Amino acid sequence: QQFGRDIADTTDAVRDPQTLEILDITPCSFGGVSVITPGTNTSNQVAVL
Amino acid sequence: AYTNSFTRGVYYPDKVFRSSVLHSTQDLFLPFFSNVTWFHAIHVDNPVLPFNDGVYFASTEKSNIIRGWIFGTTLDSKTQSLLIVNNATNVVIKVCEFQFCNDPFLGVYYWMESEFRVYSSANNCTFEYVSQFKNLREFVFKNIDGYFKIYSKHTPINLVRDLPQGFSALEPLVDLPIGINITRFQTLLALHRSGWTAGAAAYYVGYLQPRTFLLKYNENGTITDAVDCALDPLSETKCTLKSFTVEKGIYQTSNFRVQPTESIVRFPNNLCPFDEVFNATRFASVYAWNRKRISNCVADYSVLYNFAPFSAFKCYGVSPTKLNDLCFTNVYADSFVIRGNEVSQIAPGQTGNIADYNYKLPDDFTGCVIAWNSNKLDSKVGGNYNYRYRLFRKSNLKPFERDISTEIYQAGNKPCNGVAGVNCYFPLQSYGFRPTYGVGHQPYRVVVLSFELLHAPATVCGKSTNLVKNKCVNFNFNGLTGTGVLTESNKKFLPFQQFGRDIADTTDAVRDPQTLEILDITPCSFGGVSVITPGTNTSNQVAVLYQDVNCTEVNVFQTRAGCLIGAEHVNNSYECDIPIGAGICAVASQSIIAYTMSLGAENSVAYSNNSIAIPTNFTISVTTEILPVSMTKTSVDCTMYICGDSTECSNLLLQYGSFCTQLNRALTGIAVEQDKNTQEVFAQVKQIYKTPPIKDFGGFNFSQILPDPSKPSKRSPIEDLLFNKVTLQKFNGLTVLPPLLTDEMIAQYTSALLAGTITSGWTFGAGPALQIPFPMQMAYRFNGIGVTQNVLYENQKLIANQFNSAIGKIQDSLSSTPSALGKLQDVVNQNAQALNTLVKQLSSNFGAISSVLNDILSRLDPPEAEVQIDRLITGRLQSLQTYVTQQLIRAAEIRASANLAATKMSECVLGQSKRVDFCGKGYHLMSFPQSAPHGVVFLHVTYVPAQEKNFTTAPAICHDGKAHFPREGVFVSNGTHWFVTQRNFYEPQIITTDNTFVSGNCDVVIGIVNNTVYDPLQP
Amino acid sequence: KFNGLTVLPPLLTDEMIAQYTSALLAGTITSGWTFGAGPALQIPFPMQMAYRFNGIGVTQNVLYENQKLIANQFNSAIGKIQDSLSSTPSALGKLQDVVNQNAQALNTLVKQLSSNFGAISSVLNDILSRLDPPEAEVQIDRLITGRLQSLQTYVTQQLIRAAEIRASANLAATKMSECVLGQSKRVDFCGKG
Amino acid sequence: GSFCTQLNRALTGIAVEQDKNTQEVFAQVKQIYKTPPIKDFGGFNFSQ
Amino acid sequence: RTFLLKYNENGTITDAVDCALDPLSETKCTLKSFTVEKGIYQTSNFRV
Ligand SMILES: *[C@@H]1O[C@H](CO)[C@@H](O)[C@H](O)[C@H]1NC(C)=O
Ligand SMILES: *[C@@H]1O[C@H](CO)[C@@H](O)[C@H](O)[C@H]1NC(C)=O
Ligand SMILES: *[C@@H]1O[C@H](CO)[C@@H](O)[C@H](O)[C@H]1NC(C)=O
Ligand SMILES: *[C@@H]1O[C@H](CO)[C@@H](O)[C@H](O)[C@H]1NC(C)=O
Ligand SMILES: *[C@@H]1O[C@H](CO)[C@@H](O)[C@H](O)[C@H]1NC(C)=O
Ligand SMILES: *[C@@H]1O[C@H](CO)[C@@H](O)[C@H](O)[C@H]1NC(C)=O
Ligand SMILES: *[C@@H]1O[C@H](CO)[C@@H](O)[C@H](O)[C@H]1NC(C)=O
Ligand SMILES: *[C@@H]1O[C@H](CO)[C@@H](O)[C@H](O)[C@H]1NC(C)=O
Repeated sequence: QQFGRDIADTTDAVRDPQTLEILDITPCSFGGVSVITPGTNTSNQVAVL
Repeated sequence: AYTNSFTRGVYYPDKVFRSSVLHSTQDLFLPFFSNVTWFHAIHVDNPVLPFNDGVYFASTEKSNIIRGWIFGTTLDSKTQSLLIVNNATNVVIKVCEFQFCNDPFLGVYYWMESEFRVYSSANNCTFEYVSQFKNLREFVFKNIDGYFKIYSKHTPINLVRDLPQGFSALEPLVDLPIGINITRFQTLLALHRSGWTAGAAAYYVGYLQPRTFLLKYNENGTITDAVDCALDPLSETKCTLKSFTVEKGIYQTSNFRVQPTESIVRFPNNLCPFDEVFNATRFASVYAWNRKRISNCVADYSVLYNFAPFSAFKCYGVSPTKLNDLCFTNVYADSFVIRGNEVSQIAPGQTGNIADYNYKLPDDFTGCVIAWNSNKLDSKVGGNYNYRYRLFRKSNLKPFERDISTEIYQAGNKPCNGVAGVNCYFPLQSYGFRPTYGVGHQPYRVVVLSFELLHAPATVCGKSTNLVKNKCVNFNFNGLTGTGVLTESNKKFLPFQQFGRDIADTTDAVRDPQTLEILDITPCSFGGVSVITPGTNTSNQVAVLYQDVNCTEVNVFQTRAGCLIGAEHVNNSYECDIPIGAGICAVASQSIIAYTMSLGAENSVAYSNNSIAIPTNFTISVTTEILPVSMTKTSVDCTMYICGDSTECSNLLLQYGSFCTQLNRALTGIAVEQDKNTQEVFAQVKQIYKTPPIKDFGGFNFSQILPDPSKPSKRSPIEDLLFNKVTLQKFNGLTVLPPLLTDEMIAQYTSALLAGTITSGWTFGAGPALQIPFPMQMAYRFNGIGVTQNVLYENQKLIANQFNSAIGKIQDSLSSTPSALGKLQDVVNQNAQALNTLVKQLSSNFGAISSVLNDILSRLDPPEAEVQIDRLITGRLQSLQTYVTQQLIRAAEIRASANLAATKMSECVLGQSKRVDFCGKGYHLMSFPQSAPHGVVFLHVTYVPAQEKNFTTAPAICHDGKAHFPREGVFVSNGTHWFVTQRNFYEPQIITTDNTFVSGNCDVVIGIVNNTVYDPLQP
Repeated sequence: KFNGLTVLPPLLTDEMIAQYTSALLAGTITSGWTFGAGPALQIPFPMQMAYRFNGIGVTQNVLYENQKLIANQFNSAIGKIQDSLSSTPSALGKLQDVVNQNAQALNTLVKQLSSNFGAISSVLNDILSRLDPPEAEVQIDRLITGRLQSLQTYVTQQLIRAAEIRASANLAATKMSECVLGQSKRVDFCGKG
Repeated sequence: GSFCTQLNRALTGIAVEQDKNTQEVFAQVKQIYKTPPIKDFGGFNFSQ
Repeated sequence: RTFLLKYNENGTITDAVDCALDPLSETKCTLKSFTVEKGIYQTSNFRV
């Protein structure tokens, strides 16, 4: 085997050349950015989730 | 001979590693249980077999008689050949031109290898490679795109002969870029010296075929099992469901349609008058060449080669055959006589006496010229002076010009006054043909065909097949091309109508040429094929249903649903277990039986005008109602999902408008709606009610529904079992927002509702929770269902025992019956399947050169790559829009279910509902809510009559002339005395004035009996 | 059903649905609501109607004193039901409407095959025959995009109509359980009055 | 891809849903009840 | 002109509607029926 696939059609692991070892490939972190705000009247101070 | 392949010939399709997943791929595979040609090396044998797509080679031996294989096209020194050999040192793969012997082999001597008789010469040697019963060798040899692949497997097995019944996946062991075609295969054997006597071994050859295989990978990645989709309907069903084990049910796997057996072409049943032209008795002189216009006719230009005799013809446009396909508005036939040596002038681009002054073709002529010697007809002894040709003219003729003037040609400056004389010449000369002239000077008749194509219908053109009836055929009626069965028709077509059209533009009928009969075109029989199976776990027996197919196309049974085979039709009816359609359902007696469904057991009630049935006894039944409340709060990112980490696709996506904002907002709306649904169904209590530490509920036991402190999640055994029964990942652009309410918090809400209903009855729903003893609350509920509270108090122990027994049984039923939580599992499965399909659609090309965006961006320049990237962008946008629409509809269904669950919690748990069957079958007593993943389970406790007794009944009692009617309940007569009892329980009481009211007299009420109404005041 | 379409027969036939309806009618006229609750208890129909009168807050005696008048009114109303159904066009429109909508959806879907969607011709065979591979594939793709969009629109509209029919069927099942299998005290759920 | 497979799956789902709708609406009786042979219903007529 | 032709069982055109003759004919053409039921029907769009 040269590279591994998940249950879905995505690559989960690869056999790294130059060392013949197994490297797990994780989709690097991403996410939505939400803003906690009490309202412009209440405060301009906000938090970022 | 031929042996059974069993389940062998499966190899790893690629170097891709898969763990615990089923993968379906279409490659060259050896079909399961196929006939494999097996040969014995010993003769009391290595024939040359073809290679075709691939070869599966099996070897059962102990002395290694099979040492090698030979592949090639001619298997000789003439062409390059592939040779794999094992000379007891290493496996040698040589692509060279070898001259193999008629029986090439490796002669082993007394043991040591001594003779190598596989080849005599090596030529060109384009490729060379060296690699370093009780046993089984399995090999798969394939040649694709110039790469030759060898898959190998060693399996020690003890068997007398034939392949073992064991599944082994063949790991690829050699992959070589050979580059040459392989059409023939020959094995190499090790000849044992005694004169040769080969060892006793079996070598098996199985040809690979294009097959679709579903392979089951394990956690290690080994292929532990496989399914051949084309082997049988059950395996095709396993392939369709993408699962090795299928549950009982109907499954549509593929479609059966009958292909047309043969093609019929129908064309109308007058010939162009070419006989009148070529075989005319007289021909014109060339100076007065004749022109015949041909039109409105069909001509056979194939036989131009024989339109006349001893002809000589040449076409300057396309071949005479192609003239037969072609059509033209007009054809012109020019004809005349000239000398043989002048025929060469009747060609484009020629000059000469004839071309210049008699008959002139254009430089761009595309027609045909035909000429034949006419000496016998046009020459005469003494001279034929009829034929003339112009010798003088002041200018050349323009193409197709004709000049028949006979003015005296004035060659000098003196006038000719209309008479021939010196330098004044008559312009025509006769050929004076005589039979004794040389062939160059003999007469030739000439026909020139020119083909005009102007702006008008082509009325001059250049097959008819026998009609077949009631057979699926591809028909061509005067250019109408279609497929279907042609049958007799009763439609009276008007004479001008050629084909009949049914509503919505369908070709229903056509009138045939040469017969004028109207034939109805019924579309060829097509229908899905459904598979009746009791489930692979129960049995591998399978029935097949062809939908909407008559039983005339390949036990059988014809139903309105179609033709069903493999199940026996049985007259007697049973309850349906598998649906087929048309009122027919189908496993019994170790076979599949098809029967008409029985709607119910017949039960006629013994109605009588004076008879009643009163329940002398009752039972408490607990039923689960499982309702989904929410779906996984999935969220997609349109920009990332459609255009992956590339600016180029992002710029183009921005040209499509606010589609990605609309889709994202729609998914956000469904996620917020899911949170609102869960909050609405569970958070119906202003306060969190806590059950008392002492479970003194008058004998009622709630241990199965009250939360268990020992468990590390405050969940009751029933909801813990529900969580354990239902069983459920990071993608690109796809995330799952967690629910606003945690499972622990939802369970706490359910526990609070359960404590509130247990302690305060329905009062906590109305307002402040007012404590009331559970037996007294049960008495109020019994009064609510029309049963006097004394009935519960007299039977409190019996009711508590029944309630505990039912509560135990319901947890047993939930733990023992699968698909009880199937409604909750279905929504989770549907969400997961939609997500899986959406991720799978990323690998769809949608007409692009490649599915992956990086490849199409890297290999193509942006001016051309933009259209391919646009095809992918539009395809992914359409796919995401479809997924969002499916999710929106599914969320609407989930919201309706959640609204129903909220209403049921408000009316069945927070209160006692008099709505029939709204909170479970029977008179509703109460309901207990239980949390479940994305759902709520309602345990409806209901009162059901158990023992029924007949009683003679009177609407009223006649006492002293007055009619008495029961204030509550009905009058009953056990046969000696009359009594008054509640309708839902048999508790007879003496007729008194306090339980009966007097109305009117006895001469108005119909069907009343006389009795004594005991007045309590009288004694 | 001539253009790749199919109409699967209903699992319950006309006669079997009629048999279910007949069983429900017999249960109501012989046991009142007791058959819906559980075992069918034989009940005199005048007495069952008397208790149904008691259920709406009218004493049982009023029915017995007026049994003949109630029976005459009930028979007259039942007779008027046939006249109302047979003499009012569009009375069955609520069912004919869905039947027509499904028929119209199928008719438009098969009429969309006659559409070109910008291709040189609607017919696939002639354009495949008269066009070379690298432009015929573009025309075929354009037709496939148009036909798939038509099929998806039809499928989505059918799904929405199926959701509407699912809601109507849920209401019908609830009405069968509350009005037919029992007596409903929620006003206007089972008719005015 | 499986666009038409999704469409066919959805249509199969709606067909099964129609079957379920009819079964839920009409099959609300465990056993088929038969009307008594004599119509002695106290003057009420159910022949229609 | 656009004409709605009524072909009988014989295929003979027994009646026709001129879709532009009058608003009633426009309604008949829009409904694709020779008889229109009582009600309001949208036939075309008026633009200046
Ligand atoms: C903000 O809060 C104040 C007081 O709580 C209220 O009057 C006002 O309507 C709110 N909204 C805005 C936009 O000021
Ligand atoms: C067609 O020609 C055949 C003989 O060639 C004749 O039998 C048949 O009647 C003709 N059909 C017509 C003229 O419709
Ligand atoms: C097969 O069904 C039987 C009962 O019919 C059950 O006991 C068994 O666990 C089932 N096995 C599987 C693998 O589903
Ligand atoms: C189906 O086939 C049977 C047997 O050949 C025949 O009797 C029957 O009429 C056929 N039905 C149709 C609709 O063709
Ligand atoms: C009523 O039925 C229950 C359960 O079948 C039984 O235990 C009880 O003894 C019965 N009571 C009478 C009075 O028949
Ligand atoms: C309720 O039933 C459970 C069954 O395990 C038992 O352990 C428990 O003691 C019972 N509770 C009462 C109050 O009897
Ligand atoms: C009927 O009831 C009376 C009074 O309770 C009783 O004496 C008699 O034995 C009962 N008869 C039968 C047949 O049950
Ligand atoms: C019931 O019908 C019978 C005839 O079968 C009659 O004799 C009796 O008086 C009737 N009783 C009532 C209560 O209507």
